[PDB]
Amino acid sequence: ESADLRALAKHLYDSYIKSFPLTKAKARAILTGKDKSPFVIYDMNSLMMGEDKIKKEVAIRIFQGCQFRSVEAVQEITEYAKSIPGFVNLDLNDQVTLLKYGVHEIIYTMLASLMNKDGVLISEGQGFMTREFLKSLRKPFGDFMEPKFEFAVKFNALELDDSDLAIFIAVIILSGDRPGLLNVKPIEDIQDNLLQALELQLKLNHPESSQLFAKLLQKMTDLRQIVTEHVQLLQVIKKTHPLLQEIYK
Amino acid sequence: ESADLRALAKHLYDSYIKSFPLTKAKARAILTGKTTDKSPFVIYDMNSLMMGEDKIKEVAIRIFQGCQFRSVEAVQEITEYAKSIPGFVNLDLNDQVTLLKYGVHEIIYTMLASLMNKDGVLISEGQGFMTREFLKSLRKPFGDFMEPKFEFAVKFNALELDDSDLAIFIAVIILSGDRPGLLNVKPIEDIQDNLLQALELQLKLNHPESSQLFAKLLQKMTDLRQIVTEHVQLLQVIKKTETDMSLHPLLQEIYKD
Repeated sequence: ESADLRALAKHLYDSYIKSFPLTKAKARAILTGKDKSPFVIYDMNSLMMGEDKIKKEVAIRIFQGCQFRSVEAVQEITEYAKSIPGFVNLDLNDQVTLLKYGVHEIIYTMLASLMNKDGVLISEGQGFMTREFLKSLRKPFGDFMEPKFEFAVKFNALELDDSDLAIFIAVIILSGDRPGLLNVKPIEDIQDNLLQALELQLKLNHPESSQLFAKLLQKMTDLRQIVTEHVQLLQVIKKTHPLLQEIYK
Repeated sequence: ESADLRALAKHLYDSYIKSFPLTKAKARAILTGKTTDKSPFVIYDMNSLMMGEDKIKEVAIRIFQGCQFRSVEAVQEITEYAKSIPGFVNLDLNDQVTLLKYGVHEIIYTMLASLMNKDGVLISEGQGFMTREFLKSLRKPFGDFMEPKFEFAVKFNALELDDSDLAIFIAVIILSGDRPGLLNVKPIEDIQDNLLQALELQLKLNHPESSQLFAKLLQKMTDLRQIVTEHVQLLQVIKKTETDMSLHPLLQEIYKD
């Protein structure tokens, strides 16, 4: 019943809005942008001044922060997943499994919302870090962001919005291919529903955008590549406080 | 609204099950004999201790190290759980470190009671059971190292809490505003306020008969603190008597105060 679907969509959206503080509309507005400009971090002095005004070696602290941020996001995402109908009824191991392998894909999805071709919003919108400043950092820290920027420019050309992204995100989480899943069938049963809901959503929200659905699903490919590429970079950083380390694992 | 507090209770219980492999429900099933496949090997003496190693350098020292490596793991499990507490992850990163630093031993001894009866304590993910008397036998200063924990457990287990209750209790312990050296007390207190309210409701619904369970549970926090202090004291003794015993940096970091 397109109406069963319409309800799923709305619910996921409302859950999305509750779960994630900085949304795409909000991010867009600040980028474009509607109120107070964000503090702009375009080099080392700006960074130093930024930090004195707002919330060791520089390159490392920025790479670590990106971690604190990804940990935050894991919890937001994890809370969002629990709003997805069916999710909490799956085998607990499988919920853990679904999150474990899906979070990074969703982090980069959502981080596109905060990126344009020149920088990326940070500190929940208070700062803006330039692409060129991040690219400047000494190796291997000059490269970590750059594949996210190239994905984000492509992904943002879809001009998806928050209501679309809410459903896409849920589709990701419910991937029945994740390794180690105990009971794939309810996962795919839900995803299949999420897919119908996303498909109908994009037909109604972008009636002019031919095969947007398919195009968005094709981007999943780009996302996995990015994540795979990042764990690869990460092992290399493993070649560069006990308790704080435990937090980021 | 109560409804929110219930949502939060369920979320925490769920994380707790995910974060902690040996729940109280599993430990009691092993302890009470709801088992044919779940039965533990019992160590009540040196001889039995040796047989135990078979199917699971002085003894006392060994037993103590194992206890510290298990504690180091538990630090990890609790840290994992901690990240699940709504708001925790958002707090200043230094405060997050502080709350864990001062919370983890309290939590450790809370969750240990789960694994204890008056006779002894489960070990090795519950495949073994080390009697209280054996642990008491050990050469000084180790002989007394567990005893205060047993005494607390015997008393705390008298509350008959289950995993869904401890999940919230533990949360409350972590999000303590009073902890020393905290940068932003307010955002911590607000979270604890919630958790306390979640806890109160949870005990009311789960234990409708149990009058003032909430207060009695909160009072227990007092004996927890004291266990931790005595333990810290005993550790300073052991580090001095045994110059050849190594204490994990994590734990050494935590004991710094």
